[PDB]
Amino acid sequence: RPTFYRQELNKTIWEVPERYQNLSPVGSGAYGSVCAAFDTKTGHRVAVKKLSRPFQSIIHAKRTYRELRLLKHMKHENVIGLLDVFTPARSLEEFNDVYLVTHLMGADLNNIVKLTDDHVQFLIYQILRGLKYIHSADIIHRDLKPSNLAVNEDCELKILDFGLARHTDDEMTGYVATRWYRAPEIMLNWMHYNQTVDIWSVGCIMAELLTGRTLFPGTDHIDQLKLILRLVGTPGAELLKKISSESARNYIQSLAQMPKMNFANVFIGANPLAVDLLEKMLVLDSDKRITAAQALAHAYFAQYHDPDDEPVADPYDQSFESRDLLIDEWKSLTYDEVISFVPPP
Ligand SMILES: CN1C(=O)C[C@H](C(C)(C)C)N1O
Ligand SMILES: [Cl-]
Ligand SMILES: [Cl-]
Ligand SMILES: [Cl-]
Ligand SMILES: [Cl-]
Ligand SMILES: [Cl-]
Ligand SMILES: [Mg+2]
Repeated sequence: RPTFYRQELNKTIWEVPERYQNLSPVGSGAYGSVCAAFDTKTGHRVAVKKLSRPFQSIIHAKRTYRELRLLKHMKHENVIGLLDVFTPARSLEEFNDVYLVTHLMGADLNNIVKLTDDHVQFLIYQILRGLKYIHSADIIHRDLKPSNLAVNEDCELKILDFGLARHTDDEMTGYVATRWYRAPEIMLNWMHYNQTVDIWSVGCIMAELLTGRTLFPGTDHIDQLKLILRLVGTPGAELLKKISSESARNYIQSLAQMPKMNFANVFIGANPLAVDLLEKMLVLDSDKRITAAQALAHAYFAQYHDPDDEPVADPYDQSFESRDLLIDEWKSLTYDEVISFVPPP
């Protein structure tokens, strides 16, 4: 066990191993507080996150276990990895606090956008390489957007901030970036969704890198649907049958029919290969969208594609997701995963 020291950082007691020095507050959501620090053991600048109320309810206790399982599995150049996880507790009996350690990242894709064709190829290639890995483990990200994609000092892109099923009705309301990158089937609850929702989000991000403008900046759910159908066309009888929601189906049929627009006349002056890839990502019927593995082999990425250096994940057991347990059982499973952690090479 390392030695721990205590300090107060903005109304909060932080108890951390001596290796972590120069702690300074960076931010706080409602799921925890984050400090920047220097890790003297590795020489990395790191983000230390202290979870808030990790075991306060069955829903929260399971969310904590879900986030630690996910971060411990992800071992890929284009995905955030777990550098460390610790608790000052010496036993399960006194376990209350969980701290997660990851690489401090540089500029996100909002900061980058706010670019040549060569830069767009390079950045979308890395997102797709990381998504081929995530999807191979049957994980859906569910929240891809520019603020969840950042590059380090060497311009290596990493996917962060996986959807832990955490978004509130309020957070998705109105003129908000939290909704602009979502597939219509998840935005309006049309049907059981799958990993295809992440490729819709990649199409929206790629469009915004090419034009410097949000593709579907809707003022609310219905305004954003009208922007979407004006570009890709209203649904045919084949997709309407797959909308299992009867009243969602009824509303779509109230809209005047519109054809798919010419993407060369929308993305004026873009590489014709970029236009072709956008037409394959931005398809209303999710069964028909291009997959990450198929997109890596598209001619737009000829300069970067190497099928011997696009790895897949180890198998990932998510049987816990359908298990019903008490708060103290989720808390014991979480404690076991904290004490068994082995740091990267
Ligand atoms: C370090 N780095 C960035 O932050 C973006 C930049 C571009 C590929 C956009 C040029 N890359 O080199
Ligand atoms: Cl230490
Ligand atoms: Cl990492
Ligand atoms: Cl504790
Ligand atoms: Cl964003
Ligand atoms: Cl597993
Ligand atoms: Mg985020």
